[PDB]
Amino acid sequence: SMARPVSIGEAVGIVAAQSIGEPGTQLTQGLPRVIEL
Amino acid sequence: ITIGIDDAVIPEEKKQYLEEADRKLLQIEQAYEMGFLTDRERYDQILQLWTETTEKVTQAVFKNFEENYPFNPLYVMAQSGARGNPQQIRQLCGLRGLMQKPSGETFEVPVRSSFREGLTVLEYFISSHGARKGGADTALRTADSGYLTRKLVDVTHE
Amino acid sequence: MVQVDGGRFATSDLNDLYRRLINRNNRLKKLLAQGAPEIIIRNEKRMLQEAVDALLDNGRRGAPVTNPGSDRPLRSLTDILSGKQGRFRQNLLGKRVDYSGRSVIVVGPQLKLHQCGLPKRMALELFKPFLLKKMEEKGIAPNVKAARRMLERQRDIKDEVWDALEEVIHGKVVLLNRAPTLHRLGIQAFQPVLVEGQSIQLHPLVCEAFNADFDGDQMAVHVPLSSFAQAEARIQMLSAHNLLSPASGEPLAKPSRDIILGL
Amino acid sequence: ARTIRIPVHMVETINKLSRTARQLQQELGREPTYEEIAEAMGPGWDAKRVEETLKIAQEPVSLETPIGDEKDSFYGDFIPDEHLP
Amino acid sequence: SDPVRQYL
Amino acid sequence: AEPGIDKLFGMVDSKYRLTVVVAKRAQQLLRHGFKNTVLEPEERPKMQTLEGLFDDPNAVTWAMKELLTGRLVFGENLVPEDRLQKEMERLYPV
Amino acid sequence: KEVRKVRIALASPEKIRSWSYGEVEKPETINYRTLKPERDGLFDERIFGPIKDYECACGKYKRQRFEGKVCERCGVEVTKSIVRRYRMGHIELATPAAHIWFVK
Amino acid sequence: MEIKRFGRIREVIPLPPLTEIQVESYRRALQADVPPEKRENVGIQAAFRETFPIEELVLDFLEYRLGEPPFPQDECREKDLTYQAPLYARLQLIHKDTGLIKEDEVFLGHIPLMTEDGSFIINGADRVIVSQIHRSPGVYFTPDPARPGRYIASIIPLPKRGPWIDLEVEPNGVVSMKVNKRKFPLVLLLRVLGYDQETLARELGAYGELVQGLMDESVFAMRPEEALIRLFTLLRPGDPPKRDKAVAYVYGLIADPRRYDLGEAGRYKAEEKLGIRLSGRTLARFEDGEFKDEVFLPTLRYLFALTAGVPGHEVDDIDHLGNRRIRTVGELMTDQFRVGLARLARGVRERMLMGSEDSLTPAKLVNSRPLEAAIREFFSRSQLSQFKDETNPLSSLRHKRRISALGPGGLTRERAGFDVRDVHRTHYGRICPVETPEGANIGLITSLAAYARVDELGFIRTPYRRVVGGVVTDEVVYMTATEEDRYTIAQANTPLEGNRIAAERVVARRKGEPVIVSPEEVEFMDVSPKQVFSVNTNLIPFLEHDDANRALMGSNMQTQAVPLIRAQAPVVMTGLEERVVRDSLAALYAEEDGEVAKVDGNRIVVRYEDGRLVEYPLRRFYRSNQGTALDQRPRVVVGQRVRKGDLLADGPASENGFLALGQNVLVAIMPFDGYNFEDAIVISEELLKRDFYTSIHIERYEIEARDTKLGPERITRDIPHLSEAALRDLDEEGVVRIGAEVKPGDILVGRTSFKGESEPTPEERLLRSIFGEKARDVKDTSLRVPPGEGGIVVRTVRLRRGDPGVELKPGVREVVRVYVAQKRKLQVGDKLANRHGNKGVVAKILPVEDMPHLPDGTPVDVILNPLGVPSRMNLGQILETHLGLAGYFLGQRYISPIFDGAKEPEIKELLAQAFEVYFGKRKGEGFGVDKREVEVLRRAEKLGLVTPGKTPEEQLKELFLQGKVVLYDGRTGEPIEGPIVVGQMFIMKLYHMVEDKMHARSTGPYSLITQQPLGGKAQFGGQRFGEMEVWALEAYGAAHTLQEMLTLKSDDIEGRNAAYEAIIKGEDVPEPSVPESFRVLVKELQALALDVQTLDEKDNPVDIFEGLASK
Amino acid sequence: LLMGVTKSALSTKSWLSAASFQNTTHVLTEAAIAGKKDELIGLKENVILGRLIPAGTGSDFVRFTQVVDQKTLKAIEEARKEA
DNA sequence: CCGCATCAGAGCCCAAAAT
DNA sequence: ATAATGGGAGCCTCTGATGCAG
Ligand SMILES: Nc1nc2c(ncn2[C@@H]2O[C@H](COP(=O)(O)OP(=O)(O)OP(=O)(O)O)[C@@H](O)[C@H]2O)c(=O)[nH]1
Ligand SMILES: [Mg+2]
Ligand SMILES: [Mg+2]
Ligand SMILES: [Zn+2]
Repeated sequence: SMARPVSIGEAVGIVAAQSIGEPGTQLTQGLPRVIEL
Repeated sequence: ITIGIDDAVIPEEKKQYLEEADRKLLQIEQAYEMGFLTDRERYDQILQLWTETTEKVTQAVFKNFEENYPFNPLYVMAQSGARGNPQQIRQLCGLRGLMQKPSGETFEVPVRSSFREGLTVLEYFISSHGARKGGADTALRTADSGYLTRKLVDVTHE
Repeated sequence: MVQVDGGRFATSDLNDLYRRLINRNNRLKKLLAQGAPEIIIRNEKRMLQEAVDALLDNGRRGAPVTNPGSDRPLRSLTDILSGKQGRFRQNLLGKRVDYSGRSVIVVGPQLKLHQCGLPKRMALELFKPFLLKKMEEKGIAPNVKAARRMLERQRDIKDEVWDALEEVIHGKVVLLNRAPTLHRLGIQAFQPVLVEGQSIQLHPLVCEAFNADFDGDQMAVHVPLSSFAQAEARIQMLSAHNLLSPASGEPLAKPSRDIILGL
Repeated sequence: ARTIRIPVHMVETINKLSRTARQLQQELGREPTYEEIAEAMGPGWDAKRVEETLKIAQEPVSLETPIGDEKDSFYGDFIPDEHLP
Repeated sequence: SDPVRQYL
Repeated sequence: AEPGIDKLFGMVDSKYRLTVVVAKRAQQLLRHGFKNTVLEPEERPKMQTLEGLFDDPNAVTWAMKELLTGRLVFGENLVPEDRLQKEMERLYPV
Repeated sequence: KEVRKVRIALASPEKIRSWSYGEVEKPETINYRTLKPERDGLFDERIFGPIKDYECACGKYKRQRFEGKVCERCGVEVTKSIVRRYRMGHIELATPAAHIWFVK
Repeated sequence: MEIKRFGRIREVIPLPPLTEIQVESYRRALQADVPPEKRENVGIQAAFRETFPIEELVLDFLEYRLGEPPFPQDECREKDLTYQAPLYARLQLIHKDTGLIKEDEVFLGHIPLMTEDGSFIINGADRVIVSQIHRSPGVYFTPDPARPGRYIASIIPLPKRGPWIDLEVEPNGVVSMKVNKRKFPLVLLLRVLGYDQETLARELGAYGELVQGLMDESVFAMRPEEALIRLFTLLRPGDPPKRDKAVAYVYGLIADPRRYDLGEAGRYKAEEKLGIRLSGRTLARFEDGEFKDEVFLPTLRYLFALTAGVPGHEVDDIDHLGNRRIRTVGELMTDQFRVGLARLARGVRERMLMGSEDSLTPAKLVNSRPLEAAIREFFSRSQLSQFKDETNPLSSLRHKRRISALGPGGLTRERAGFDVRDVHRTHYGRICPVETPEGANIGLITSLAAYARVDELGFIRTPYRRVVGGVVTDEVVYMTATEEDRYTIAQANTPLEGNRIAAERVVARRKGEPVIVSPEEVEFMDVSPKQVFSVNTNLIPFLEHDDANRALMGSNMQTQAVPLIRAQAPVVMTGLEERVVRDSLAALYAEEDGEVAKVDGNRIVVRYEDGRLVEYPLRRFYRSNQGTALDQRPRVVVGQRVRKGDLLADGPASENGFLALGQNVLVAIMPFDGYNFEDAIVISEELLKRDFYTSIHIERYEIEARDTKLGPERITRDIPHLSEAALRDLDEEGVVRIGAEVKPGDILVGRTSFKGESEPTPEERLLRSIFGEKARDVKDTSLRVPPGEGGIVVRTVRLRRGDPGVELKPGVREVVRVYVAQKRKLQVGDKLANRHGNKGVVAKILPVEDMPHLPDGTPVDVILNPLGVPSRMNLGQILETHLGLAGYFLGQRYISPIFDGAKEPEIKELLAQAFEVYFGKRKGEGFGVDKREVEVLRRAEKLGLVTPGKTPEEQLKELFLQGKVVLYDGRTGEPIEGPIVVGQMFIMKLYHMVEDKMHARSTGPYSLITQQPLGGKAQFGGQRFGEMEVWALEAYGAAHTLQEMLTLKSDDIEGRNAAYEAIIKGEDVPEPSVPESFRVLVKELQALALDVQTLDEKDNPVDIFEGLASK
Repeated sequence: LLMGVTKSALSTKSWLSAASFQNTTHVLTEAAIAGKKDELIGLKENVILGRLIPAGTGSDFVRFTQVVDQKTLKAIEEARKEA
């Protein structure tokens, strides 16, 4: 989001999880393939 | 920028493309009742023909816009990315296209009408199955995704 | 065991589960002292186990214990701890909060990217403790207690109180949230601009990150209280400092709809 | 049988009122008033006493009672805590 | 498995 | 955007450390009534009321602005924590 | 001191009793006339604490000058009513019973 | 104005009575107007006949009767009473031992009556019972998913009237039977019916390996009695297999016409499917001492013949609307009635085994408490009994025609998946494909089609016209789905000359599959396009031009239209808006021919031909369930001559008898400076000035004064420590005076309550001593106006105890009700929508001088952004606007039917005629073309809109036929650089209004156990900061903000108290402490006998209870 | 060993994390037998206790950072540079 | 030793919440 | 406080992990 080296302390897993989940809605394999993986 | 009904421009190329599709469709019928092709083969050929005719009419819609009416509102919104995409615009000025049975297999008969021309009650009903199926798909997905995301947060949170 | 409004009593299911247990234990103590046969003592003992079982985890083994003339299984300790409605996922990993509000959102083209429209009536409640202190520092009321008494009746509110509120919120931000919060931008910080009217005004560029429309969406408002919270919000959570997607790295606040159309 | 324990004789009196009203309602083709029950119960009974007896006989209700379709709402959740300042 | 049936 | 936010991110190794420095500085100012500020009378943030111009009450605004000047020193293990408190309350009472 | 760790472990019957402020001997809840808790019942103040802050049940000792005294007449400790959220009771079973979590 | 109707379709029959599914269903169940001897055995009668006689002594049923209601409907609504009739039953006691006969009429309680419009009044609130779709009873055969060449036969009876049966054929070759989830070989049960090896061989055998695979020798080694004991040991282990006990179990489960009920539809479906005729509703009989089979062998016969591939055997599609039936109000209530009757019978058998076998009458033997509770339970807690939707007349009419697959006896919201939610081919003409909820319930709740009716068996039928040869008769046939599949059905719009089919090729359906067919093959024809859609969908003009997903929103939102004081019918209608007002019953009509004698605001008196002077009172400002004002206004004048069925008064949201859900406004389609962004809407201040989109709303407030153990609550004008300013508008008794403006904080009803033992702390005692005022005995509990509410006090109702007609719940002295009304002008945040699914919130109200305007000075009303059209694909609004333009200048309204409508050329003809009025006026008034009109015309020919080389008049008319006009920006005066689409659109103000939704809280009520803020606006709740919100704060790394949410702003008690004190003292908020809901968690784990210990770095315990929990 | 996200989540050292996810009783019974200690390493644990999470302004890297003005650093410094 | 089966676990967020 | 009275009434779908079984 800042297009620059990440700051120590950024809660990165949560950001990873939100990034993967947010598009989930709009997936038409489809989302089942993602879950299979 | 506005939208009137005359802003959905039926391309002249449409009538031509439709006449071409019917002679092709007749040739596939002769090969069925004469036993040249199976029931499986005939249906597969009909869907394929109509897929190509749809694509044909789309390009015609966008060519007619670009060359003869480049500031048309539908065209402008779609091209700039303000709103619209080709498949929605194709349904406004073109044909609606192939619709799906409640199962998953596609109807052989397409909707030749556009929202500007208007559908027939029978065409309208044929289309509803896919509409409903889409809504149910979406409803069960938001739940599946929601659960997925929660699993993901829990595994990476530390 | 609480008396509700009407003088009626409302009570937790645990009390009925304990009462069942207590009775069977007491009867068992009595049957032992009175030297009943082993078949009778055995039935009492097995009933005692089942009563313990319902208290700790009802429905886990055997028929769920129910209140008479209801199909509703009584709510045992396991049910209290676990599930969507359980203690963890309801009161522990998330809570209802003070200093929060909600309204319908409306587009505010005139806003700078870091601003929002906030109904004045909402702002007075959210900052109510701050407004009381400021009403004492200047002079609208003799002390804190009288100031609160004046806001209770809406007609007792004079016009100087609105200017008083403006002084309070200077430089501070509030949090806007629109559910569902799918990624970290479901919440952003804004400097509030007081408005007449009952609607929240949202900046056009952020509608995408929020997936907001004007087809009737509502948003929630939150007030960070401490200097620490306010600092976190203005630096880390401010809309203007988050312009790019943390997912793709691409611009998030970007032209759309009319803006593209005009250019 | 009761979350709030009742003296054995008092339960018996209440049950008498039940039977009585049930008779009274079966002859009258409608619910009796407190006065119709107070008369039917004999001397010592006025309408005021019939009401007080019923107030005592009211059983508490579960805080976990569901409200609505979705099984995601409890009655206890709508009750403020008046004790703590 | 049924406490009444066992007792009967 | 907060004024000169890009330069502020410049001064630190981690964006969250900026927030910590700012927040702590703003608390120092509030407790001591601003009289420990490194700003000068014409640099003081101002707020426009109906009466007229007054000092910006918001200490977080103050703290970021002070930081931009350079007159503040930030780091870890610079001085025992309690000793600072006594020296500041000695220099700038409450 | 500050909390750095949270341990969870099994509780001996001795320890269950180490928590307990009394045995609940009766299924009674509160008295149908007075609406006060029944002695030795699930709400008994002699076990779990006073209903009103620094005030005993029968009202011999009503304020905070005494905190920790246990009234001889009614038996209730004079402390904050908040303790009714904290102090545990216990029931002494005649025959032992298995904890279903460790069975099922 | 003139009304021009388009369309060539002649509809041979009118729409059926729209609430008939409700009215007719309940009338069929009660038969109250039927003389008892003439009652058919159905509904209530059938329920009684089923439960009796009750054997030991025999108590037998004679007949029932229904009394008249104790109180009328208005009275019931007033007093929070149920509208109901007393039910009595004549019973005769017989003695099988003696000969004794005592007969008496016992009172069974009350039964709720349905009103004229098809709804109920239950405890003062109006309610609707929603019909339930479910699987029809019968015998079905579906393919077995596991084995691709085998099948399962399922025998399904009416719900709760028997078990589900499965006839799977196991891999070993023997045919297995599944009952109550337990399996055994079916041959054993066959032996119990008295079947022999010969019968199975001779009947079936034709199937070489299958009939022989069922044969098991060990079972035959025993007569029918021995085989029965053998099976019983399989089903009930540990129960002694006593011969009378085994018979009892098997009889009650299979043959008992009391414990096992196939439907009446089940009987027909079974008889029709298996080609047999059933003597009753049971799977078997007990006759001449043994069991005699009815169903089982034919079901086995059909299964084996199917496995082989014998002609005439098919699998059944379970979503076909022939195998799916509707359970209407009568049936739903009657099922619950049957339950209550069976419980009462339990009491009878138990009372006939106690107190003396002689001195008993029927009145002492019967306790009606179980029956009343079952009926009261259904009508107040069923999930088919819903709060009436009466936002506007269409709301309730639609509510009554809704169909739910949910509820008691149907899917759960979790227990449901695609096959059921789909739109089935058989839905055509029966269930609307459009009107369904969006979201989780999609496809489960639907709406009855307009021409559909439910037959006596519970199947939906739809009308078609017979076609013989090529001639279309006028005879209409209502068909079930199975019967429809037999014929070839032509479309309703297929060309006709006279009564003759005029086309060489017609568009038809055979089993839903579209096919082109010659007129010789045409057996039937659709009655109308209307028959395919619900009532709401049928109200959308130009529906053939709208994408379905948006059409759905159009339907659903008409339900939400708020009644407007100025409400008007749309300028473009479909022709159904007349029928809806009439069937809704909101509007008032004349009984016979006559003359109007009197016309008032409160009443209308009519003198008919009969001479009778019928007086019709009008309902004025009544508050509906949703708080919209139901109010009727007089439409006739003194002396007006009326015929039979002519309109007398308009209901709410009706204008001269046509449905008015909104207003007709002049709209311009164009972006406006970003106030149009993402569906928001810009409106002219002129709308408020002329009170368009203004609606009346009433909220009801209630308070009880009750007896307490501390003394009586009293409703009084004397309230401690309040100034006279604070009481001015209160009457003598403490009630606010009628006709006062009340605002938030104001007292509605004054009330005092006796102070608890909190009898003032010594701190308050010393203060009170200083001012020399005794602390009062009572405290101020007065009812006040909630934040954000208020209006004008229009009514007060006061009910005490000891006043005629009133007794409150025990302990309650008196109840006071205050009705407060408000006139709501449209404002920023209120929500608008049209019939095509364009919906949006009001983002800007411009003064008239900023509004874009026509050259002749008329400003537009609403400015809608065109960006909503192309992605949404709802074009009816565009054609609606154009025809709306013509009608604006020609002064006309239109009826354009769905799918047979106004078409493009015809709209063009009308638009030209309009231009003459818009322009010819100008040329005669002495004005020529404007300078700016030329500038726009320049830009228009660059767009290819007008043909180059024509006069300005010719070019403007060319644009006007495209529905575009020249528009001047009111800010600049300069024209819009292009011609803009402008016309009249029908737009409604929906029920979602900011005034209701705006909410905020600093601190407030907390929950008992958790000490977290309560929820919801009515409780002054806090917002829920949930699991996902915490993630957001976490990803930002805002630790102190998050911690505030977790402590000071919620259940950290020391912290939240301390933080408030700091803000009011101007200090900063303190560092938080342990949240109280964590302490709750710790103690809860201790209650589970688990030791939870907080430890320091030295692994020593930390006490978070600060010594309070340790002895 | 490769395990999916759900099982992986249930296996974390922190018993407060696992029991608040899913399989609450199972997680809690195995934890209680073991006499398990949650070290409060991750986010969910601290969220439940209402602590300052170990990220952002709560990370130990930035948590202890000090601010002092030059007008005070030199003032404090001169008095202490002596005996 | 390998399959089957049986049981027990999960199944989006917020607001309304018309009792 | 004493005729005699003797065995009960009742009802979706996915994936994953543990115990009997050719
Ligand atoms: N989880 C959840 N979210 C919902 C639900 N209903 C509505 N939403 C929200 O509503 C929004 C719908 O946005 P849309 O108008 O369809 O956005 P779009 O993709 O631009 O559609 P168009 O405006 O036609 O282009 C979603 O982004 C969701 O955040 C629901 O039932 N569950
Ligand atoms: Mg939206
Ligand atoms: Mg959108
Ligand atoms: Zn005492």
